Amino acid sequence: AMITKYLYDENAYDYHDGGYRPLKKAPGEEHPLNVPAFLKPDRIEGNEIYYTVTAQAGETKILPGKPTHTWGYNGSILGPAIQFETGKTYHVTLKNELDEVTTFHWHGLNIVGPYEDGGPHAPVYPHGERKITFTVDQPAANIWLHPHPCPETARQVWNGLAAPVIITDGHEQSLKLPRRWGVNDFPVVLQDRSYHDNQLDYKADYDVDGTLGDYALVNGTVNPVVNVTKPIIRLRFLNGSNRREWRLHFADYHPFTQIGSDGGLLPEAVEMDRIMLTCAERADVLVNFSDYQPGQEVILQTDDFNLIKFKIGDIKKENMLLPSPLAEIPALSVDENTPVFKTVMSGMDDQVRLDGKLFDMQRIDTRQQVDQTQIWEVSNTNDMEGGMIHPFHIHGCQFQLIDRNGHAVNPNEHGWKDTIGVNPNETVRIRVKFTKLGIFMYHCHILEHEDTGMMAQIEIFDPDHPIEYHLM
Ligand SMILES: [Cu+2]
Ligand SMILES: [Cu+2]
Ligand SMILES: [Cu+2]
Ligand SMILES: [Cu+2]
Repeated sequence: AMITKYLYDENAYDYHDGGYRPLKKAPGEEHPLNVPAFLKPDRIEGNEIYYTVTAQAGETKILPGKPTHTWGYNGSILGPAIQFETGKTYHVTLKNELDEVTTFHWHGLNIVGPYEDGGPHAPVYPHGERKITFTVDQPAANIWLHPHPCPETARQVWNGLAAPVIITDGHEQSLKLPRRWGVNDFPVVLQDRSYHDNQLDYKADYDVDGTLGDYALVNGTVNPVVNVTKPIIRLRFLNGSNRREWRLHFADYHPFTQIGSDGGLLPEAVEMDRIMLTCAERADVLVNFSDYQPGQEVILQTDDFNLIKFKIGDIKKENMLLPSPLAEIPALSVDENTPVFKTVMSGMDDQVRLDGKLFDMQRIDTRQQVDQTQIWEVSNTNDMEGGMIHPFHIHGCQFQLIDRNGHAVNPNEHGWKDTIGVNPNETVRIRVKFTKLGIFMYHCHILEHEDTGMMAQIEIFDPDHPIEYHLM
């Protein structure tokens, strides 16, 4: 059965809000979609790989006329693609070339916190640096890098800091997926921005309930085009927006196949003709353009807005056959004695709260034991009328969903997730086993809600290896 509906509650979508800004056509001729080159290692020594990542200011040609003053990693905007391999050890030098404190958060990476995790306790000062070391121990996945300085996160992402990060492993490699980067394999970082004389002005456009931008910005480009040379194409979608939801479908509702979620390959491929992504959610999809003619143009839309133009070249038709099962996901074993943690998202605008509280850097809100599976019950108490879908995210883990309001979970939610849209009046039940010690954040990933303080801290502890944390 092909999925032919968006898998969140229509009553709560972003376009119902009184302050909603619809997308409008960005000026300029259409450009090829920007595909960032992979970051080259500084040094490769067996299982040890060395990287340098620098947050820096630059100028990006986005709109006709004056370039836009932007922030990027190793460049003017966004960042390079960063490859991690499961089992390998990474030595990363994190450099801040900006005039303000920043932070380097690997969203979706299983890593120790709060320092290596790169949350608000891991500042990198202007013209200073921080070194981290970590071994990757999680399956192949589409994750990302972005700043996490409390409470400047929304503005720093707005200014352009985000990088697509790809974990690869032997199993994913064995599938022989489309993997020519920028030919038949594309990162699709979806963002939205407003410009004033071609310049960013976050303060001018700021909205407490989540800042929307007038123009669709895909991988830091406006009016993007993909030239389809090979008919089977991989699109790694990331909702990199401050608040906006993306309701993705081709203008003719051409079907596509989701093969992956936040934390990796799904157990089974899922066919669909549309998909909705809340903030920080990823969807790895395959599209077969074989049934189009070598002159046609196929437009990917969000709602009724033209987002990416696919121009069909001299393609040779090809069958797309995936294995069943697609990947094995080890079930987290749960019983009646599994501890249950209840966390409640409430309010909107300036009145957002997590369990009735605003974030405090020195306050640990919950304590859970390492390597012991936990049930979380995640609630959104917003009214179904006037309410809001809050994308709930946990650091330092991937989790599995049990149920949505005691009913079956969405057909693309049977794998690893680190971010879930919680509908108004919904309780989502999830199970998670934290494998890394440290302090980790959990919060709404609407970045203005996060910055207001819709965020809390969890200590993952070992009762036979205790740690004293010194939080400022
Ligand atoms: Cu994030
Ligand atoms: Cu995160
Ligand atoms: Cu929120
Ligand atoms: Cu976070």
